[PDB]
Amino acid sequence: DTPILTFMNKLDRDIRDPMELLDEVENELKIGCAPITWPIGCGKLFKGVYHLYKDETYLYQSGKGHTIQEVRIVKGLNNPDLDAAVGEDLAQQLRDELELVKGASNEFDKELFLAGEITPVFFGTALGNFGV
RNA sequence: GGUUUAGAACGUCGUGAGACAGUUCGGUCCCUAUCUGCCGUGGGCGCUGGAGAACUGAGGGGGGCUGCUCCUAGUACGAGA
Ligand SMILES: [Mg+2]
Ligand SMILES: [Mg+2]
Ligand SMILES: [Mg+2]
Ligand SMILES: [Mg+2]
Ligand SMILES: [Mg+2]
Ligand SMILES: [Mg+2]
Ligand SMILES: [Mg+2]
Ligand SMILES: [Mg+2]
Ligand SMILES: [Mg+2]
Repeated sequence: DTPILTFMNKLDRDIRDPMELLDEVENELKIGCAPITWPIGCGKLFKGVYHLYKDETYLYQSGKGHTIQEVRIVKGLNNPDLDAAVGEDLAQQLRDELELVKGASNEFDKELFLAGEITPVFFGTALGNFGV
């Protein structure tokens, strides 16, 4: 009955739909998904992750994987600086996906996590040292 | 330096002088450029009164190589490497 944290590695790479990634984790691993962060773009378009519970956006910088990059936050989820820093196009897809996410996922519950029934899912990149 | 002169020897051929597209050691490389051409550099005259400058630019030449590293990114691609 050991608890599981989930880390979605390799956001530097062109990946699958993180929605679909949640299905594969719930369906095939028989365990609930509770997103904590959410990727904004992937591959050449990875811009960072929006934290769902802190409501802010940590901005990914390319190739600082050897040390820890400068923590660069954009506060609001509708902050027009998220549009400026990420492009308003990608910024809306963040907003859209987040809508769908809330209707098909889970709030992180500490009790169910310790019971091994939901996993806190973090999206990141261990190579870029971002999300760790 | 090689190799078609003259010296000398070996093998080889020839009775021999010699000979071998066999080898071996030695062994004189001239020219003050008239013309053409070319690199530079002046003189003359022209250009329509003479002169001092600053120009335009028809055209002509020069130039034109490329390694490695880093960012993108160990991303696309790839099961990996
Ligand atoms: Mg791929
Ligand atoms: Mg001779
Ligand atoms: Mg002789
Ligand atoms: Mg003969
Ligand atoms: Mg002549
Ligand atoms: Mg030219
Ligand atoms: Mg030329
Ligand atoms: Mg040209
Ligand atoms: Mg293959």
